[PDB]
Parts: sequence; C-alpha cells; structure tokens
Amino acid sequence: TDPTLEWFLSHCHIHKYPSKSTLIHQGEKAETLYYIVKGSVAVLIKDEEGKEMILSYLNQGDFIGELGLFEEGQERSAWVRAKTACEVAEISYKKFRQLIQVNPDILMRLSAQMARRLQVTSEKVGNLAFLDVTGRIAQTLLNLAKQPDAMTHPDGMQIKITRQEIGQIVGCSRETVGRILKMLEDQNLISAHGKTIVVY
Amino acid sequence: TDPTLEWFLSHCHIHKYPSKSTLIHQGEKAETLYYIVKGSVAVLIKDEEGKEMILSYLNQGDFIGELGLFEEGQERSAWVRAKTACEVAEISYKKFRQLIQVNPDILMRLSAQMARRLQVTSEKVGNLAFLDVTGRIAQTLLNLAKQPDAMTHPDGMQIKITRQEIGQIVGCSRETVGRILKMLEDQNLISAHGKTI
Ligand SMILES: Nc1ncnc2c1ncn2[C@@H]1O[C@@H]2COP(=O)(O)O[C@H]2[C@H]1O
Ligand SMILES: Nc1ncnc2c1ncn2[C@@H]1O[C@@H]2COP(=O)(O)O[C@H]2[C@H]1O
Ligand SMILES: Nc1ncnc2c1ncn2[C@@H]1O[C@@H]2COP(=O)(O)O[C@H]2[C@H]1O
Ligand SMILES: Nc1ncnc2c1ncn2[C@@H]1O[C@@H]2COP(=O)(O)O[C@H]2[C@H]1O
Repeated sequence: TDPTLEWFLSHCHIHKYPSKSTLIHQGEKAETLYYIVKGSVAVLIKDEEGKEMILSYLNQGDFIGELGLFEEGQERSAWVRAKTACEVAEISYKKFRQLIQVNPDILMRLSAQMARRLQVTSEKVGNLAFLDVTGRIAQTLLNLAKQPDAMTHPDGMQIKITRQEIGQIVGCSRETVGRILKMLEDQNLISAHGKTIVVY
Repeated sequence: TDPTLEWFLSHCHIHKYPSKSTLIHQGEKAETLYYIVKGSVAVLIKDEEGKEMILSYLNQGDFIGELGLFEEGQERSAWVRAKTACEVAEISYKKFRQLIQVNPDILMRLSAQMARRLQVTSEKVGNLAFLDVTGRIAQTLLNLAKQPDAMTHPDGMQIKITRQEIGQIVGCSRETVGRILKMLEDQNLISAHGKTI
C-alpha cells in the first residue's frame, strides 16, 4: 500500500458513477476535489453548437476537479464524463487545504499531474495550430500507441477506439476520420480492421 | 508586500536579463525554478517549419520553468524569452523542495498559477478547434484588453501589440492579421496601437 494515498483517502467519501454519467458539469460551482479510485473518464469542452472536443482521458490514480482549488468563487472549466463505471473519492477544497499543511506530499502529487496535463494540452495547442487534419489523426494514432491501454502486436501496436472519438480528439467529423484512416492504410502507416487499429 | 514571497526570494539568487534574451531553451535538462521579480516574458513553441506560437505571456509574480519540478529527469517543454528587460530569481529544485516542507504556502502559490495556466491553455485549444482565424484574432484582442498593460482609452481599451505577435498567438501570418485588422476597423472594435487600428 501507499501510506500517503491511504492517509488521504481516509478523509474522503467514496461514491460510484455508472458509465456515461457526468461527474462534473462545466459552469458548475467548483468547491470539491476528486480522485479516481477505479475507472476512466473523459474531460470535454464544447463549441456554441454542441460539437465536443476531448481534452483528455483521466484514469485510476488521477485527480479531477483540482483547478478551482487555489481560488474560491471559480466554476468548473470543463465536463467530465465516465467512460466506464467509476469509483471516485471526493473531499472539499477546505479539508484538502488542511491536509496540505499536514503533509505537502499530497499537493506535490496533485501538482505533478497538473504539470503533465499542462505539457500535454500545450502540445495539443501545437497540433491544432500547426497540423492539418491528416497530421493530427496520424499524430493521435501514434500517441495512443504508447498509452497504457495500448497493447503489443506482432506487426506493432494495437489500440481500441472509434472514429467518433478520434474525431472529438482531433476536431473533425467521424466521416472525415473514416476517410483519413483509410488513406493512412494506403500509405502503409496503419491497418484498420474494425475499431481496432494496428499502427506500425 | 508579503512575508512568504520575501522569505522565498531571500533563498534565491536574483539576476537581470536584456529584452530579447532566452531564459529557457526547450529540451534542456530541468533543475531550476524561476520567479519573475521584474518585467515580462513570452512562452513559445515551434513547428518543424520554424513557425513560432505564443502559448502565453507571463509577468511579475509569475513562476516559470516549474513543470520539471515534480519528477526527476525532465526537460523544458518550451522556450521562454524575455519580452522586456527582466529581473528573475532562480533556485534549485532540490532547495525548493525543502522550502516546500518548511512552509507549503509557497507551493500553493506555484500550483495556483499552474491551475490558471491549464485553464487558459485549455481555452486556447477550444479557440483553435472551434473558431476561424477572424474569430481568434477578435477574441485575442478582447483578451489583451484586460492584461497588465492595458491603457484606458476613451473609446475603450488600448493595447500595444505587433501584427507578428498577433499572428503567433492565434496561429496565422502577419499579412492575414493586417487584412483582418483592416476588416475589424471598417466594422468596429479596433483600439490597437501596435500599428494603429
Ligand atoms: N486540459 C486539461 N487536461 C486535463 N484535465 C483537464 C483539462 N482541463 C480541465 N481538466 C480537468 O477537468 C476538470 C473540470 O473541472 P475543474 O476545473 O474543477 O478541474 C478540471 C480538471 O480536473
Ligand atoms: N472542428 C470540428 N469539426 C467537426 N467536428 C468537430 C470539430 N471539433 C470537434 N468536433 C467533434 O468531433 C466529433 C467527431 O464525431 P461526430 O462527427 O459524431 O461529431 C464531431 C464533433 O462533435
Ligand atoms: N501552456 C503554458 N502556459 C504557461 N507557461 C507555460 C506553458 N507551457 C510551458 N510554460 C512554461 O514554459 C516552461 C517550459 O518548460 P519548464 O519545465 O521550464 O516549465 C514551463 C513553464 O514555466
Ligand atoms: N499556422 C500558421 N500559419 C502561419 N503563421 C503561423 C502559424 N502558426 C504560427 N505562425 C507564426 O505566426 C507569425 C506571425 O507573423 P509572421 O507572418 O512574420 O510569421 C508567423 C509564424 O511564425
């Protein structure tokens, strides 16, 4: 076990969220912090007309809703949706702050995650500003081929994801994804036989 | 001022930097945390064609080069360049990690900034994914119209920014900025002296 994590979790109250549930609504009052004990979620934002973009995938071990923690009166900056059934620990910002004074390590862990997320979203700004849709898709296929849920393949790496998701990640239609995925197969960069894609 | 910052700074070595100097180079090994005591800088990234984009402007009171602090063996994720004459404090991650345990309030101030930056950078992703160039420039102008150095012109808010800088923030050429600034001017909501609009 991890003494610090277990120490922290003992000050939290756990709850469950079924797949497709919305844990955090954008615009909502930020006053609580979350910690994914089990499961995975998606962090989403939207344009004026319902188009959704996935900012990130968070998983077991990741903190959520930390952005309103250092300043009161702030609202949630995005929507968080359960991809799979989730077990989440929740604690008020007030209590977490008291825990910080007790052992700063817990904030160091939270901050490390914030730093990673900043690095990743910054690279996201890069892809959106410098690459055409073909480049973003190809870059996203390579990215996923490194994540944990990524498997090993005799011809490379295998991943499980739908065209809709790819679209929400790179900012394009599922049909555009479908067409681009095929063109990348003709370029012998990947192999698409189902929602499973083999990347070389 | 405040005891916490003075205390923190008393443990730092302060230095001055000319207006166009590079404080941080992307890819370098990270073992140093910086704090802007005076002046301002630009955070940048580049594409494989040399084109640069401004991820953010940082100013007095802002920590910089903090992303490599939470884990060993990390490299700078971007270039940080002074936009004006700077006065920057610095300190080893090793010694900062000790100050954190003596008084976590200093870590709270740094993390507070990381949070804001993540919100702002996430908003940048939205702008790039959902708005056309004209929309991005228009929003960028409104944004700058609240920044540190935003004059109080009678017709509204006055700012100072080059076409090139506008281009680097929204992601387009300075020629496209010029044309669109012209359009925004024929319509309205143009208070930039960067080049007069
Ligand atoms: N760019 C991002 N990358 C990862 N997680 C994010 C990003 N933007 C927002 N979030 C998370 O989504 C949450 C939405 O509500 P909060 O602002 O409380 O906290 C936010 C973060 O935990
Ligand atoms: N610029 C964009 N153009 C089109 N769809 C986008 C864009 N940015 C995000 N999306 C979203 O990504 C989704 C991909 O699958 P859909 O076609 O079902 O719906 C799409 C939109 O919700
Ligand atoms: N999106 C961003 N917003 C603000 N500052 C950033 C951003 N990305 C990188 N930086 C700064 O640029 C630095 C580059 O790598 P560092 O680890 O030095 O720490 C980073 C931050 O201080
Ligand atoms: N997608 C892009 N298209 C054009 N210029 C860009 C883009 N992204 C960033 N830039 C930069 O923004 C700068 C604006 O001024 P310049 O035209 O001199 O040079 C431009 C490039 O360096």
